[PDB]
Amino acid sequence: RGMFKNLLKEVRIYAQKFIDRGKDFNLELAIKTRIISDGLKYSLATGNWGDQQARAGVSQVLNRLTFASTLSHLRRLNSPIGRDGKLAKPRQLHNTLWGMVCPAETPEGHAVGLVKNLALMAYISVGSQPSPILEFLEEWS
Amino acid sequence: SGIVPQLQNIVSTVNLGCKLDLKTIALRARNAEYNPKRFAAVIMRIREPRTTALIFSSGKMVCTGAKSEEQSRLAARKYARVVQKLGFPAKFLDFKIQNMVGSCDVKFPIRLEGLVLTHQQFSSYEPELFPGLIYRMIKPRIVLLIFVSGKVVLTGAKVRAEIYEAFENIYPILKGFRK
Amino acid sequence: GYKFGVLAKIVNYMKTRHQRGDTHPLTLDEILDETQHLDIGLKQKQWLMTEALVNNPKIEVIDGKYAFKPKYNVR
Amino acid sequence: IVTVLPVPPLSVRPAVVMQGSARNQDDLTHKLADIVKINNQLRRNEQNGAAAHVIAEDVKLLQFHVATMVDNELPGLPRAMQKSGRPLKSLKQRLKGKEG
Amino acid sequence: QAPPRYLLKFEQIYLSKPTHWERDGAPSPMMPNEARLRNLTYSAPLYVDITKTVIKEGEEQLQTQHQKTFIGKIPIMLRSTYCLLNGLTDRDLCELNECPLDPGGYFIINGSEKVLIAQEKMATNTVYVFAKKD
Amino acid sequence: MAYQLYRNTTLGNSLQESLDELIQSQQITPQLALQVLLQFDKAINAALAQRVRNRVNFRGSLNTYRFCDNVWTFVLNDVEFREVTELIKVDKVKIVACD
Amino acid sequence: TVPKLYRSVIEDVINDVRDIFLDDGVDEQVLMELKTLWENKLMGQVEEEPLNSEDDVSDEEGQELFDTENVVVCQYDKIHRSKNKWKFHLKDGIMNLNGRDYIFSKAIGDAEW
Amino acid sequence: LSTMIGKGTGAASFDEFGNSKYQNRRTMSSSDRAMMNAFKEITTMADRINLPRNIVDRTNNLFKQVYEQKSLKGRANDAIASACLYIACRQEGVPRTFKEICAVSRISKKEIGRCFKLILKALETSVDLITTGDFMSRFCSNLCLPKQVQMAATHIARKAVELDLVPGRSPISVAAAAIYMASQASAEKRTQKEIGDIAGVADVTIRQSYRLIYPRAPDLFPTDFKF
Amino acid sequence: TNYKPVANHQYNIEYERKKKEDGKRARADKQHVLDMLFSAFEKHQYYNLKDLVDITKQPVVYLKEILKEIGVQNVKGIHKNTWELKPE
Repeated sequence: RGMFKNLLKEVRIYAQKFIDRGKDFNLELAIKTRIISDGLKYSLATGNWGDQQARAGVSQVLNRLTFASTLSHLRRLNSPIGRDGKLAKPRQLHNTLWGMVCPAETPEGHAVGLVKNLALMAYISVGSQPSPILEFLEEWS
Repeated sequence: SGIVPQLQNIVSTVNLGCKLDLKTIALRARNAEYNPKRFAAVIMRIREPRTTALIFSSGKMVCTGAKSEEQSRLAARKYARVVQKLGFPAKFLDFKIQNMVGSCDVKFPIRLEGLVLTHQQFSSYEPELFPGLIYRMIKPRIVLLIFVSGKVVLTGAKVRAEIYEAFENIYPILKGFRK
Repeated sequence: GYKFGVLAKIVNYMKTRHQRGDTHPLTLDEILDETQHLDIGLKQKQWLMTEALVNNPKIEVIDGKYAFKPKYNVR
Repeated sequence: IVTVLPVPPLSVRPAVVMQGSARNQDDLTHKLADIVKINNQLRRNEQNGAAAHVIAEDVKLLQFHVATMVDNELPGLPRAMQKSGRPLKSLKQRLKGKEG
Repeated sequence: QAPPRYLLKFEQIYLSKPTHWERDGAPSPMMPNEARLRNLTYSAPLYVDITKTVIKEGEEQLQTQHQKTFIGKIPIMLRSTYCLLNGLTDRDLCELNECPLDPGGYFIINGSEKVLIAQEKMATNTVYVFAKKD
Repeated sequence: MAYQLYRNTTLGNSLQESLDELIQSQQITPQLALQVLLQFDKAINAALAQRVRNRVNFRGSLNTYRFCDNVWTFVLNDVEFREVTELIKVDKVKIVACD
Repeated sequence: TVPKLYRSVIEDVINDVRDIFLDDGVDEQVLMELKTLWENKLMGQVEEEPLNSEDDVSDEEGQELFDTENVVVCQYDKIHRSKNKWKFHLKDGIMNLNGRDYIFSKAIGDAEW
Repeated sequence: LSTMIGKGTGAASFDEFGNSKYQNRRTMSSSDRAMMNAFKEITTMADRINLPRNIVDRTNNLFKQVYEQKSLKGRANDAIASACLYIACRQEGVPRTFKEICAVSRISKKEIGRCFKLILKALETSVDLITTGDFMSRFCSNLCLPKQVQMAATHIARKAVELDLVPGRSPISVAAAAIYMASQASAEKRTQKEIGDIAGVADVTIRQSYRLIYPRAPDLFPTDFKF
Repeated sequence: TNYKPVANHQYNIEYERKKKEDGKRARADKQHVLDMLFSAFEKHQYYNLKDLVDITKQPVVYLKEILKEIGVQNVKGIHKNTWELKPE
């Protein structure tokens, strides 16, 4: 979304620069293919989640050491609570993590309780438009 | 060689030595065409030499289309007579030939790819720009247009002997690449 | 436009007339003859008489007529 | 109050390697190049004679650059940074703290 | 704006299988193992139809349906439906020099196997009441 | 203050002679005659531009050609006007054109 | 056909000059009188300075002076050069061929020099 | 050697009208600005036809040599840019046609031709003459044709070049003619319009090459093709 | 069918075609351009140089040379230093 906004801003500047002089413009050269192809690459490569103060360490090199390591790295979560902060409450195992997240799986050290990975039976809901439920409820009383 | 090139046009610039009114010439000359929105000069043709020339307000004549140097000289003299017949004190000063074009046929096809392979420092051949090879040697100031059909065009010369010597210095080179 | 365009065509004409050596002053109508301004307005006439030809430092009032000022200029 | 700025030697701010032909310099060297550029611009503009507001904004800019050469972590002014992030390592960032 | 008025409107988004373009410019399907060994980026080119409507203040609204234009590449997550390894048998996976027991779900960028860890935040659009004890 | 091309025709000559006859009787001022010529030129230009929807062809040989301030002054000898309804033979024509 | 176009031209003329006649105070009647008259009239030289050594390098200059022959009044859109000929593209124009008034909207022609 | 002044964190740097009073002056000479804009144009031009970055870096090398040669100031930097792109595509043995560069550039074919002529005259380098076999792989692959069609078309093109049926014909025309040869002999078939779309040569030029290459057809084909 | 090899862009060939018949601005005589500039001055007091070039339809350097004699630059801090068509 942010990068498509950037692309639209860029093609707007190009179209203005060749419309103030008073002629038509070719659409093929107008769209900079550099933007989308490079920024997603940059963000997945570096792990910095923005156009370079944003979130860091979102993307990691996959842990090909054993098959269990690969699975546990792919099914991992991550809390944004500042890992160096000398807190106590958010790191504790909470009652609602029953079958949601493994109670045993936790890294050692400064990230104890901030990093955790899914249990065997935990499907994260991917999303749905609420329009059918809304019109369904509108049909009823 | 047995073949000499034949000229088609000779560009000669001469100075009348006096300022002229282009609008007055356009209103009074017999074969006048002057459009300020297209170009800064007035064009003039005549048919018996079959030659074209153009005039700037600076007083300078550029003539092209002649078949010989004497032909260009007579054409420039006739154009000077025409422009002085309109009431302007035109003279005939510092006459000089600046370019000549000749054309010839060698009557055999040429492998141009080999010619640019052995003369890459002098030749440039790109089919997508122009189908004929451009050749640019050093001690002549001349560019040659060698084509697959055998037609060879000489352009850039100052004198006629330049045309001959630039022909017979490339003819033995061109002989080795006969199809 | 109107009332503000003819004054330039008066002043450049009288300047060029002075450049020809015509030091003698000229009346309003005499200047209006060759400046193709015969249809000029009466309010423009009185505006030229009372403000436009006295405020400039190049116009001299000689015996009721109007002329150049070569004395103020350097010659 | 400082009126002459002591440039450190090449030992304090040396040039690093990369693949080789880069010869990247220290952040102090880059900021001191900026300092010399702004100081030369001010010194020529003193008798070239721009407006008073031009001299005021330029001496304020040189104030900011000398300050961020000395102290960078201070509140208020924006941090002086290289191209593409990486806020440059001033003298506070070289003396104080764990890796100082 | 300039008077003539140009309006660009975007439309249906096409995505193709991941391709690689070599020095001569030959588009070919790119293996995931080919992406790992050559340090390539597994990505697919993305296409959009754009309608360009013209206005010249003389009722000549004749838009051009400018067809599928190339705007970038999205890095493809392996073994998703929009990947080359989607719905492949074990024999075809072994013929492609890719492990049939490989779980997938990870991108290839510069040949490095990059994975996104699920971040987590407080839920949007829902009201909380907290008691700040200070 | 217009194109002023149709004045040197038979129609323009007839109108100019008629205006001369009115001027010699002191019926109208010459300024009115010039205004009438101007309006006639505009009217004939508009009528030719609008109401004419036919095509003609011609062939010939050129001897002298001329251009001065967007005005052509061609001459043509041995001219054959060819049209789908009639063919006309004429020894010499002079062509004038402006824009 | 051509006389009907002439009557249309006369109608446009008498329609277009009413505002001028009311503007300058000229009475209407003169217009009608004008139309009546308008309907009645038709129906080794080493010293190169002298150039007098050559003569008879010109044709007759009276062709433009006479204007007795057919004069074609027209307008041009594009005229193009082809090393031999002039390509013609003409919009609406008029002729006077042997007294008869001809008319056209488009014309394609060529000429040789 | 420079530094960028970023956005202020604290509000103490803001003036009464905002504007933060401290921003990057970004002078960096004129010539460096021109080189930076040119490199941006080269990257966004070469990404459109998906060139590898080695050709981009070679293009930048040629552009820097030309810009420091100081002979082509009278022409638009974009013309020198696309000319250097053509030179770098030529020098890697993977040449593109002029029309392919013109498609991804704002510049006419005349200007790029003249600029290429002035680059070869000025920088004093020699480039290899194009052969038909360089374009064959790109044309077949972009037309989505299999390997046997590729080999047959390349053999047809090289045989037509060496046997001399086509004096002075452009290699692009006979290359697309070999494409049409290999296309109109198998299950898959390609129309003249598609060939002109992928090659840039006009359909008349394809018919000219067709009608001139059509005699002696089995000799141009390879040993086996499965007719 | 993306980035199809084309000898000249459609916008480019239309613009280059349109620069043939509109023509370059011919250098005119001084009296006509003076009449044009004072007639334009009658409409409005101030003008921008690019607007004067468009209305008068004359070469920039020539129009600048003519108006240097009679017009004069006055500084305006609101947008830029512009010209005055008034002789005084």
